[PDB]
Amino acid sequence: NINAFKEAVTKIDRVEINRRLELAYAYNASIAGPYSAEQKQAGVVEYARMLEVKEQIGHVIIPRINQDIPIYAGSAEENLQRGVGHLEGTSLPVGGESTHAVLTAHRGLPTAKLFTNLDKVTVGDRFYIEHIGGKIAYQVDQIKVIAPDQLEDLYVIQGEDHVTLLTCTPYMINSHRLLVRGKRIPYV
Repeated sequence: NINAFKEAVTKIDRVEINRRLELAYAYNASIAGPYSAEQKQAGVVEYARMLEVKEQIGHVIIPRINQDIPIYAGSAEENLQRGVGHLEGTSLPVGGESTHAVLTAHRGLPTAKLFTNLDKVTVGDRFYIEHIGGKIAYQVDQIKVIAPDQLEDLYVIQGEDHVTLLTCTPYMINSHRLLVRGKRIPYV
């Protein structure tokens, strides 16, 4: 599955990756606000389309917790049951200045690890998004537990490239959301 996305990515043309990535970037620009309103909007359409079809965005590798979880567009349960749901209204995890991808995954499901261990992720820890365009790396710069009412941490920090691995916390209780935010680092 982390293969059936790797295989599905290789299997698709650079041009198509770019168009989708660029739809991702435009999606991100419109999230964040380089891209025209129309491409922004197309980016929104593509996200929405990715949303509609619960498209796999890729997968987030979190070395710390040995998680390599498929990311799907949308925080729909049907994604959250399968792996990481990219949070709607959130930058697609394609990196970029002023992208903030929020990748939500359950802090565990029955048998299913998912983000159950996100709490072990430690500032400085890295995690990576493999999206259709490749792997990008984040280093957690901020682990935050916030009430689930709090959105502010999930918005694009302009200038910044973040991906917050978002889960519910405390484990099991899920009162709060654990935001493990990675700041884009160079992928090595």
